[PDB]
Amino acid sequence: GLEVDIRHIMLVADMMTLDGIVRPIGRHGVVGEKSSVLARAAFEITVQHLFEAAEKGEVDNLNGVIENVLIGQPVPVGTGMVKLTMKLPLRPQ
Amino acid sequence: MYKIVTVKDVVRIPPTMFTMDPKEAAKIILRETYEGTYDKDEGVILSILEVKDIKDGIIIPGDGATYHEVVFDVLVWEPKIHEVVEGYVADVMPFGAFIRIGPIDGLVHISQLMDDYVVYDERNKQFVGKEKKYLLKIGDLVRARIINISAKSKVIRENRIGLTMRQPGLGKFEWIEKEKKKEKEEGKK
Repeated sequence: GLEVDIRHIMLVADMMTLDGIVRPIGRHGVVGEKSSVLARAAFEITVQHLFEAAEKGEVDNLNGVIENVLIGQPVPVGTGMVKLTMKLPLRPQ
Repeated sequence: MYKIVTVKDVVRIPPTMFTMDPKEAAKIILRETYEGTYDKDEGVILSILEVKDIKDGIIIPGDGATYHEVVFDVLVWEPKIHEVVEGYVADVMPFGAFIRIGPIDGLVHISQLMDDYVVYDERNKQFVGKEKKYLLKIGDLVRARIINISAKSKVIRENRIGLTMRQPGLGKFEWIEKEKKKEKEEGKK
């Protein structure tokens, strides 16, 4: 009897079947395929991810949300994607 | 020695100067930021000349002040090692003589003042050659060669410059004239 919109289900399924195979949502699936090192290390296994990333010399480009929160920088979502420009000379009416 | 450099730079223009046009505001911000400082690669920033092109402002989160790409010319004076220097002696000291080379003062060591031995006469606080009977006093106009440049920090006062004076073609203009007389005499003999 619970009503959820179809679009959320579509988003989850499309993210789950994005690699050509059906893969889990947890640490061995969609999360484990995240490129960001800190985002993966924040979820579940932490020391293993950090040690293996140091082994291969992985780079964290900080293109996601989790790591930008960890460091304390704007996340690239919502108001974080808005680029603003302004003409300098302001003349009050 | 003096030169003009065209520099591209980003100017943080605070909201309090939003009323005036971008050119003057960028000029002022560059006066406060660059003018009166020492740069490791170009010398001493003396005066911002003018700004040609200023871009539209970019608002970045956190401050709200506009950031503009700018193009401007800066009058900068660059000392170069192993060059020639024209200047007057501002003051003298027992360890060396201070030679005015522009925005900053240079130091001429007593071991580089003359091939002859020199002694620091305290009667007028001046140098005097032992056997040449030459002398250096505050206000004398001399020609020397820059040999060493040292740059600690962006403060012009702290950075020091050392010159040489013994090498041929240098000296007080009277001594240069005397050397020219000797050259003429040896060419006539």
